[PDB]
Amino acid sequence: GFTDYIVKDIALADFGRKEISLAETEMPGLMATREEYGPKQPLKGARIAGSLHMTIQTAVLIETLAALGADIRWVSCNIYSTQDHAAAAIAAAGIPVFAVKGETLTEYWDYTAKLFDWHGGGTPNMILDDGGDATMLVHAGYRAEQGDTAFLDKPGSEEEEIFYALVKRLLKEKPKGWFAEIAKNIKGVSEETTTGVHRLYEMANKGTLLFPAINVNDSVTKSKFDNLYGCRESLVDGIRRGTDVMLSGKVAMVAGFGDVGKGSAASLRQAGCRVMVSEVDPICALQAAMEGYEVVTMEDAAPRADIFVTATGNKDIITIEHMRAMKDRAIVCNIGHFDNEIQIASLRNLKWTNIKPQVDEIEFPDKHRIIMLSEGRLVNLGNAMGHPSFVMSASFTNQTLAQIELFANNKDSKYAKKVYVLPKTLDEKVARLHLAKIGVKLTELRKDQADYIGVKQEGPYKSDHYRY
Amino acid sequence: GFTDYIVKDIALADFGRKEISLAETEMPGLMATREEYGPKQPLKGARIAGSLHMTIQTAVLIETLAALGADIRWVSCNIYSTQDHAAAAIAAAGIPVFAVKGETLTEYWDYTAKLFDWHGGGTPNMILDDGGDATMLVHAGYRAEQGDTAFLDKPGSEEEEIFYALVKRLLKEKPKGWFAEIAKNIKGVSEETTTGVHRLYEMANKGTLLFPAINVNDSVTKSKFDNLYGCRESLVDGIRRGTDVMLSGKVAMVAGFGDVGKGSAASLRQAGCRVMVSEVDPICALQAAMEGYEVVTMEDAAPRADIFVTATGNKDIITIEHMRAMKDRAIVCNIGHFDNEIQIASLRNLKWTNIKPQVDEIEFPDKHRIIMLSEGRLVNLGNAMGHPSFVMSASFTNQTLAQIELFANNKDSKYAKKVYVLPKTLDEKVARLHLAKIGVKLTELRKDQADYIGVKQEGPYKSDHYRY
Amino acid sequence: GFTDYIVKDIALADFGRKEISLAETEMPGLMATREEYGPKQPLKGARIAGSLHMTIQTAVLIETLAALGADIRWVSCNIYSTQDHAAAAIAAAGIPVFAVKGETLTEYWDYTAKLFDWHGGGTPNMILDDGGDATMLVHAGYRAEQGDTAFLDKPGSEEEEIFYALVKRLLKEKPKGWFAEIAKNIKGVSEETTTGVHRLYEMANKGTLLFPAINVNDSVTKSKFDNLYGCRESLVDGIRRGTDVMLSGKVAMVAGFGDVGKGSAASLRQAGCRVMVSEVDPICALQAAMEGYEVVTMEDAAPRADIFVTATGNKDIITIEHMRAMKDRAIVCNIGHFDNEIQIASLRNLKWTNIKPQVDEIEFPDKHRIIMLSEGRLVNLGNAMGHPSFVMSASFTNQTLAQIELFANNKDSKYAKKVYVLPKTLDEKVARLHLAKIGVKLTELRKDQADYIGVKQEGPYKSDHYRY
Amino acid sequence: GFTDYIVKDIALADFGRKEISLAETEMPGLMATREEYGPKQPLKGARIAGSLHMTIQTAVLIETLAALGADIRWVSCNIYSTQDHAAAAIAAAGIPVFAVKGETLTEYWDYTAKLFDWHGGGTPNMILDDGGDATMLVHAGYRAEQGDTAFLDKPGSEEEEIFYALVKRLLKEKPKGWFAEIAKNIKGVSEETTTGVHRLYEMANKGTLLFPAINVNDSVTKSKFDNLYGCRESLVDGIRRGTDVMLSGKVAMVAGFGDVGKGSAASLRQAGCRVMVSEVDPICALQAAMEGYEVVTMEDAAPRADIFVTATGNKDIITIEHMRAMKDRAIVCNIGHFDNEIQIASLRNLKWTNIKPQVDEIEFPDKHRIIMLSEGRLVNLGNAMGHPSFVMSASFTNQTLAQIELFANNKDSKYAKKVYVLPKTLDEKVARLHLAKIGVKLTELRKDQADYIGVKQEGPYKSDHYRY
Ligand SMILES: NC(=O)c1ccc[n+]([C@@H]2O[C@H](COP(=O)([O-])OP(=O)(O)OC[C@H]3O[C@@H](n4cnc5c(N)ncnc54)[C@H](O)[C@@H]3O)[C@@H](O)[C@H]2O)c1
Ligand SMILES: NC(=O)c1ccc[n+]([C@@H]2O[C@H](COP(=O)([O-])OP(=O)(O)OC[C@H]3O[C@@H](n4cnc5c(N)ncnc54)[C@H](O)[C@@H]3O)[C@@H](O)[C@H]2O)c1
Ligand SMILES: NC(=O)c1ccc[n+]([C@@H]2O[C@H](COP(=O)([O-])OP(=O)(O)OC[C@H]3O[C@@H](n4cnc5c(N)ncnc54)[C@H](O)[C@@H]3O)[C@@H](O)[C@H]2O)c1
Ligand SMILES: NC(=O)c1ccc[n+]([C@@H]2O[C@H](COP(=O)([O-])OP(=O)(O)OC[C@H]3O[C@@H](n4cnc5c(N)ncnc54)[C@H](O)[C@@H]3O)[C@@H](O)[C@H]2O)c1
Repeated sequence: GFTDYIVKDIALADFGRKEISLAETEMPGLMATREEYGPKQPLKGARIAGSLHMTIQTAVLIETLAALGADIRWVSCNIYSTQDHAAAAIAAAGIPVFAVKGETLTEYWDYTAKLFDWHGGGTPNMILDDGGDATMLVHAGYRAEQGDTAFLDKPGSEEEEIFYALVKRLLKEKPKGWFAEIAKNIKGVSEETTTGVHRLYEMANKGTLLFPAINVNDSVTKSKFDNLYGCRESLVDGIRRGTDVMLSGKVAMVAGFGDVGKGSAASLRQAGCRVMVSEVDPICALQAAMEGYEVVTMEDAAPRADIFVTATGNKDIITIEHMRAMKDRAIVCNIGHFDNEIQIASLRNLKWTNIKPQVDEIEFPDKHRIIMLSEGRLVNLGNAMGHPSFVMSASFTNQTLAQIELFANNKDSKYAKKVYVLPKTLDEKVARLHLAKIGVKLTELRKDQADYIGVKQEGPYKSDHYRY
Repeated sequence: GFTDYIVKDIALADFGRKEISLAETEMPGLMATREEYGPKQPLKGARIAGSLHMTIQTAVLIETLAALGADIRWVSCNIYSTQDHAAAAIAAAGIPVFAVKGETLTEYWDYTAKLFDWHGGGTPNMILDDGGDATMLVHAGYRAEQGDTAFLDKPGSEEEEIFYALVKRLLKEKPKGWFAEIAKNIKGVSEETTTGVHRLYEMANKGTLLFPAINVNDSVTKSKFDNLYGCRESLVDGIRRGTDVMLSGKVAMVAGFGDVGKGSAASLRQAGCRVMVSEVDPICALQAAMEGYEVVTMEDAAPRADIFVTATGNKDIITIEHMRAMKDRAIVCNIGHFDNEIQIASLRNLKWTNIKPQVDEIEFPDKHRIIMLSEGRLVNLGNAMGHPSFVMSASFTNQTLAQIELFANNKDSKYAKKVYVLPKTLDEKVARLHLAKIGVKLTELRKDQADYIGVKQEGPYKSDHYRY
Repeated sequence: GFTDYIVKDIALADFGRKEISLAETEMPGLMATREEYGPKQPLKGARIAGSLHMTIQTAVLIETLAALGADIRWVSCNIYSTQDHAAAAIAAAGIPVFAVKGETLTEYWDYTAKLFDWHGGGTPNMILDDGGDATMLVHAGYRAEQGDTAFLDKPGSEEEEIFYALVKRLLKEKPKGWFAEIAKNIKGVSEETTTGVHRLYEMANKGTLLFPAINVNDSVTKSKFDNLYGCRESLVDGIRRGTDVMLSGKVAMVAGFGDVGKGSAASLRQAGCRVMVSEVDPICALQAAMEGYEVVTMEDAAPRADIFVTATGNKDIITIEHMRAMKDRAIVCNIGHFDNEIQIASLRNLKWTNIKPQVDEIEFPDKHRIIMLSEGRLVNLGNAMGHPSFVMSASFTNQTLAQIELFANNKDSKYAKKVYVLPKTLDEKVARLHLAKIGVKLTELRKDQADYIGVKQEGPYKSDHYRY
Repeated sequence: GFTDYIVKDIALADFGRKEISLAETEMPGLMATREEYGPKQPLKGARIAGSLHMTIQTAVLIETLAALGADIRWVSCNIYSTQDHAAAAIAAAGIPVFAVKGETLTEYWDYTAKLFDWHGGGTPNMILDDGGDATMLVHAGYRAEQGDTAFLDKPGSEEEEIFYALVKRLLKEKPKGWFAEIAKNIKGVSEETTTGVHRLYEMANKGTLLFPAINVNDSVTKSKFDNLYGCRESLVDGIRRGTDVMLSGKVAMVAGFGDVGKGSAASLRQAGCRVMVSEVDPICALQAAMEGYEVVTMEDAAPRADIFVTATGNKDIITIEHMRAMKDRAIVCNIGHFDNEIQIASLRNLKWTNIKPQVDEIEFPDKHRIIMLSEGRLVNLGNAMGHPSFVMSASFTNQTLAQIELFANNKDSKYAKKVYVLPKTLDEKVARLHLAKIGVKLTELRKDQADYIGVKQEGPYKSDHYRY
């Protein structure tokens, strides 16, 4: 009967379910959230369109939202990040999901569009986003629909051209006013990642943001955990699964020393690499120098590093000029959200030899080769399994609490068409939910100790400005 | 010739000059400040009263201020922290300084008052403060001079009696209106410490703050170096100098995991200890757990750890009950708040045996002993040498740019009678000034890249909410 | 065409060749050995029977032996360690290989026996062994063939029942005297691993060793590189691929702190675990303690560790009683050569649920579960890809040099029926061949300095009993 | 004795005693040895001449030897290594000691000679040596006494000149045959350090060794603990006390990656330095590269490192050409046994400015300076306190046992005029004595497990060639 999904192979559902069961044990924050909020059904009547890597971890999130009352449609936010067994389990549970590892860019955007065609008619009333692509579709569509169609005839990348072609097709095919109808019905968006959050604040600042938004990335229990420790665990996992290279004895270069760069550099250092870093920000650079990382330019690194990782959220970090200078069989990859950190398109006239899924060897006219991972897309999710469940539990608890805020706790319009963050009390609660599983025994302040440092015994323990 | 100083012994000057020269090499931020800002002489006409630990590192700051054009008078902000050779080199350079290691509290206050007797007869026009004592003298005198004198007759302590007696003395020995003359001439204060900033925010809230203030404590470069990196460099140094214990093998317990506890745990783990941590903040606790530290209560640690370090800023962290349970010759020290993390008064009826300065052995009735460092005062200052010069360069370069901001960049009254923090471009500038010496090569954004991430090429590169 | 092989799927050959090409770049020792010895063909006339994990790295070894003139037959030395694409590449090159990932124990032993059926008739004249199974088949058959057959009726396990049945089958199906013919024709064996080497010294001390043997494990460039750094890279790789667990925050227990145990503890510690160790040797225990590992018994660790790894080469390290006490979903695995470190057979009456290949969940009557990796067989090879190519280049250059010594350099009978180690000049040469690839710049002793410390400028640099 | 000693200040005895008491708790090996052998008095009749750094740790060894029945005379084996409180405590206990921190080379050698003038007449009958100076005095005097005197007129250093003048003075002043009488009466020497042991094997090879010798350095519980973990603790201790520089981010260069260099590199990396190494031995170089150190020549390092440490046992490692190329205020030191690793003599025509004890600034004609620690003598002992007590307990338990072997257990002449090492049974015993203090619980093999791996349940657990 149920056919409203696109997955690689529904027979993977049982395997998916086994690994989802294992992840539940490792995701105490999600599981406690189900227990606390299940009886309250705060998401009853929510119609959540999610665009977030369709992994086993995400499957636990999906089922949490469903356990709280939500009706759901889902897609991945990257073409290579889906775990097909996870997608199959979600589909077998009767939830619409459109996600295949190795789907094309065309497919990616057609699937994103399928979020907004709700079963039984109508549209979503919430978005849960990672990177802002779903949110961008609604806003670009609404822009074009109100008459400003000129940006669509003017593409400047392959993905961008596919995107514009999609918006034109929806405008042609859907009823008139369809983007405005969606816009009107979306009660809020919660956004997972640094790149997506930037896109939000750009819209808020231009006055074009169409609905309230919560920035989940800037919870301390997301940015200082997921971005940092998740990358610490999953960067080298992606490199090893892709290449099986010996990391001890190698020189690695990491571009960027923000939250993800700090994690990435650590990942490699802990695996035995001698790590160099680039930075444009002098504070971040000084932080890298204080951890004993050599801070150099990509020009200085290009001829000598064995492994290159972009972690900036910026564009044109590793250029064709750098790659021409690289040693034979240098490994290149990207852990930032989008592939344009590396000039992949500049390599497309060269000879590519596919080694295996998400691993390609690219040969230059002088016969030197480079090893490219996931065609420059997120290496941790492309070549491995992304961040482990325990850390994603912290991120996804924050997401769930964000969806509850926007969907259930905005009766008094406390959330306007602006970008908000979760309050410290909720940030601390998320951490508190993860302590027992890892055997942490938290100290309780006596009343006089609490008074002495100016806090309540139950928190919050730190000012909103505190950097951790 | 020059006689406007009070020091232990002016014959120490040559020795002081030799140590200052060595420090300069390790204070590149200050020395670069002299090079870059010297040509414009932005502190020409500044009359700076400084109250800050009269050490060799502070002398390099003093001479940097003078190299930028400033006329200066100086005192220590603490009776014990003066290095007499540093004071003597400053006096021998023709700069009024009133600082002697081990001066009385009465002398401490009379010397503070001498800041305000400018050569030629005026007052200072800038204050550079650590702890707020100089700023408090001005505010207390002003309050009294304006007719509200009752508070001067109600001292809470011996120290307070001495301060109040000083205020009374200045009201009789200086002209009517002297405190109002000082307040009208002070263009700003820059304050380095939490106790001093707390005092500023209390006055600003009560509408009693007499001039603009910059909170230097809050900058990323100041807080990280003073709290994190300085303790990371100096905690184990103090333990070794005091005890010469082998740290490999040993179990250490660190109470608190904010910036000082982070640095302290790291210092100990680096040195080979198996480190446990206590925390009351679930976020900090989760950070400690994710770094591989066992998070336990002090009751669980007490019978177990070989070394204890308090780093909380709170009181009654290590109690008599804990110390009764400790193993024989456990080492106990404090790196946090100046006093009363450890219940030192509770040990007052036990047998104390002095080993050497700042190291005592305490015997209990059951005959187990503990080794106490610095009588439970700060171990990095009592048993070692405090923060290394490079670390102090970060803080003092912040101070220098704050003095420039208030003295030279307030023509348009951007700084009113309120408490401000240094804007991010100056926090970034502090980092920039240290990069050449530590061997960092920074990357410059191209125009399209700066556009892409929504920053100017020259910074600032992060929002004011970014946590690093 | 050529059909003398058993592999999973010959169509994997192209994939295998691509990864073999990638491995060659990472294996400068083997590639330099080909260049040096290829013209002299020192293995022309060798008939090498290899029993060693049929991985991509081993494929480069096989092709090195062939380049030096050897005729070869190959099998894996573990039922789960074959890399099917490697096996397929070797079969497609026309080399007999009998190796499938996930072969049964019966297949395993029948394949081992196929080594000795040389193409055209007759036997091998060299053995290259890892763990001593091939060598044991020859000695056991010889023992039984000479009249001593009682041992064959007393199996101590399923594997032993199968092995004895094989020897019985061979004594019936092969000509009378076949084992003695094999024994007479084997010029030597080189042995890779600690366990196989122990088996060789057992036979040598008993006077039963039938041919000369080189102990390759005790080259410094093997034991202090491949056992140590190889496990440091590959243990956590196995655990991540099998479980995708978050290691930061977890407690792990490693049984053993010899070379493999040292590497294994480091693997886990570098990945973020709090690591405990067991040991029987007080020197190795004290080393673990000085490196900051908690040293405890398995009974102490059993209820509390999240991950258990056996690294001893001994038996009955993790017993049914331990496993009954483990926390729900503890992970258990083995990186020692044989599976009897864990009592897997004691688990066979419990409920086993397969998760995916080499990952099983086992449920006890009280409903707690454990996650078992590779059914207790080598986790690094079973759940991941074994040690990376670079470190295996050192081990396999030693192997190649040992095969040359026994096959080509024994005309004067310098190698009798005893166990030998390669000399320090060859061990230093193996290290030298790897320096350029990793960017090491070696210092040359001035003649006066060489004289001063009593070495030649070209080495050797250390005494034969130097421990590195 | 009452009179028979030279120390800096006998009034320091009480302080010395307090630190000795504290060290005893940290030295379970020595205290266990006193407890076992004190009642057996195995050293009764021994007259031990000890030449070993007169530190607090040595004071515990001396008092152990005395508790075992020994009569003792002692000197330091380095001019800057004495801890004057330690020396004073020994003098106050009535033991002849001639040791002052900062004694001259003339005094050093005169004090060594005093060893041999036994109180009450006669000579020692045992030597305990660290570096071989006491042993060299006997052998050089013997050589000259037997008629071969020409060498005494051909010194190659100032220290040799002093040494040869001493040998001449003794031949002139002592009775005819004095060196032959000493040589006859010495029953053995135990030697602590790698350089001293090299001196012994050289005498043994040329047949000039006059008495049996035990190489203590090559006990596993010495070489793999003291040389390695001791330096890991004490190298950075010396650099910090000497200089107080911030170590995070500094680049350091370590010459040598043997036991001491491995420890030294670890010391600096653990303190936050980015560490480079040099080596001549390709195996040791490959070890350094695999641990992530950049392996470079001193020529490459000279212009760029901030800190240089020589750890080779060789000479002319840091030449005047290297030092001319160093950056201003680079720090230079030596942790090898003698002051010729650095070309200190070539610096003597330059301007030296003393900073504090064991710290000097040397200015070159182009005005760049370097910071020299301890005039190029052992930095850990000269600028700090040497290795901490607990690891010295391991070395000094080996020494005590070696003294017992040579003095009490040579009735059957199992020890000839050659160099021996202690058996593994004793090496293991030393490790066992330290386990309880550090909290190790050792696992006990069942009989079947001991048989399975070919060891006795009580050990030894490893073959004599095992490298740990
Ligand atoms: N699992 C993942 O792969 C994962 C997880 C979290 C976030 N992300 C993505 O990673 C990217 C980075 O996120 P973040 O949270 O670390 O951002 P961040 O702002 O904390 O850090 C980025 C850093 O890049 C630096 N930078 C910018 N341009 C540079 C250049 N040309 N050269 C060198 N450095 C440069 C910045 O100064 C900044 O410090 C984003 O795209 C984010 O969405 C990925
Ligand atoms: N020794 C020095 O040289 C030096 C330098 C800088 C700061 N400090 C001082 O160190 C102290 C801490 O500074 P900080 O910057 O780390 O502050 P912080 O606020 O960043 O961190 C303190 C931590 O202690 C924790 N805490 C509070 N009470 C606790 C309790 N009963 N048990 C366990 N944990 C508890 C808090 O949750 C907090 O995370 C302050 O007093 C500060 O002034 C000392
Ligand atoms: N997985 C791989 O890739 C790989 C690589 C190399 C070696 N190995 C194998 O690993 C095993 C160990 O090799 P190794 O070279 O480290 O041996 P080793 O002899 O150096 O170390 C083994 C240690 O186990 C300890 N031990 C013995 N019984 C014990 C017990 N009951 N409890 C705790 N500790 C105990 C010993 O004291 C010893 O220190 C062998 O089977 C070897 O063949 C596997
Ligand atoms: N300061 C201390 O407390 C302490 C403690 C133990 C030993 N020592 C002394 O330290 C020295 C070294 O001892 P060890 O046990 O490490 O010896 P080792 O033989 O284990 O190591 C010395 C290393 O120096 C290397 N080497 C030699 N010449 C070199 C050169 N020109 N450049 C670079 N590397 C070179 C060798 O290859 C060797 O690996 C000896 O003098 C020893 O007595 C000092």
